[PDB]
Amino acid sequence: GDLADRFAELERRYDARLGVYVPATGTTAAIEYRADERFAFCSTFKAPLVAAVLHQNPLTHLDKLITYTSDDIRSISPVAQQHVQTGMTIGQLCDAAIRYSDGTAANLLLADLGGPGGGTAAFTGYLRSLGDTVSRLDAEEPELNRDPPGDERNTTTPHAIALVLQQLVLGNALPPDKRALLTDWMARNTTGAKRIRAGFPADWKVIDKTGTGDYGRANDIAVVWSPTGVPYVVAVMSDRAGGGYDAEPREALLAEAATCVAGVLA
Ligand SMILES: *C(=O)/C=C/N[C@@H](C(=O)O)C(C)(C)S(=O)O
Repeated sequence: GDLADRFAELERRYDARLGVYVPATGTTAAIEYRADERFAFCSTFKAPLVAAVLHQNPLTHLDKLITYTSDDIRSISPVAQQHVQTGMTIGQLCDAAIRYSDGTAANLLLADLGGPGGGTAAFTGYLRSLGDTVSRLDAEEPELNRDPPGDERNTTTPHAIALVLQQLVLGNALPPDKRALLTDWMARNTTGAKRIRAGFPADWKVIDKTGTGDYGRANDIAVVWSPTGVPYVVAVMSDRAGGGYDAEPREALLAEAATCVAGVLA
């Protein structure tokens, strides 16, 4: 048969555009579907953002206390809005940014990278350093989730983001100790149970970072491990450009796409 047909059938059924990339491995071919089309990052950028902060600092930096006010809560911040009085360490912010997709935490981590545009230029530079000539981040939370479909700002490609995550989690872009921190935060993500996780059998490990936004945007990037401990990177991205800015994102589309991918990999 042809996996591409079955992805196209998902697009028809969900009235959505779907993007998939699984890098080839020692024993498997790549899986690609619209893998070089652009899709908005949404909150999926927070995994490589945490990697950028890790990369650029000794681990003692994770204890640096960042202070902020209620006026800094400008996006959905489940953790940060309950710590305005005490503030949050860079480590706590990393934790929140990944595991709770904390917007304010992401904005504070961007500010930590520093430079023009509140850290957005710095973030894009980190991606360039990892060989990503495609992806760009141009806005903070929450604006980065809400560009129209035709806007290249704040976009990546399944192919590009997959190769970034491969390096970070399974490669040598980070030293082992920084890598383990990123891996753990993603492994204990709380937002992802209905996406790639829901497409893989329960004896597979899944670590992930979700993203959600306007025009029906639903993304998930994961690293999965087979029951024998063989790893693969899975990037799935979707949107519904024809359904209006308020089109409903479809978690089940990512879960079904992931099921298709598990069938190939198992
Ligand atoms: C991260 O992926 C997304 C954060 N926020 C978005 C979401 O759908 O959760 C929005 C579009 C609501 S954000 O307020 O722009």
